[PDB]
Parts: sequence; C-alpha cells; structure tokens
Amino acid sequence: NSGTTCSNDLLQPNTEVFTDVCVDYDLYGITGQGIFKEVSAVYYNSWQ
Amino acid sequence: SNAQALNSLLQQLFNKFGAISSSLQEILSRLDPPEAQVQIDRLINGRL
Repeated sequence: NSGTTCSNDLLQPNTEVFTDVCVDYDLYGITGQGIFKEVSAVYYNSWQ
Repeated sequence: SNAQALNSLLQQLFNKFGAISSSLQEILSRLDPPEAQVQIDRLINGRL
C-alpha cells in the first residue's frame, strides 16, 4: 500500500463511445454532457 | 447591439465570481455538502 506502480482494472475501465444520444462524458477532466457525431476531419497533431 | 448584449449575457455563465470554479458539476463532485454551499451562493449572487 505504498508506491506509484499501481494496478488497473479496479474501478475505472475504458468504455466505448455512443452516438446520436447525449450522454455524460469525462474527457481528461471535463465532466460535461452532450451528443457525439462521426464527422471525419484531419486537423489534429500528435499532442493535440 | 442585440447580438452583443446577448453574447455579453451568455459570457456571464463562465465566470467564477470569487468561487473555485464556474461549473456546479465540479463543485458538487469534489466538495462536501456542508461546505460546498458557499461557492454556489456567490455564483447565484453574481448571476442575479
């Protein structure tokens, strides 16, 4: 019970993304609500 | 003028007004009930 190298899969799993229905999302510390779409566009970088 | 007034009124919902955050979700998810009722008061006063 003392260290940095912990064990995953305890209570914070990674789930799939849903579309056409607004849900509550937590994306890197946002905790917002809204719908998702699947529009394809290329403007991101390796760090964005 | 109407558009500028509406935008200025909408931008009032993203101000801390002396609180710790501009979102009630971040306040009601990290602070205990008997103490989290202080920032909501400031937010309500500012919005009113």
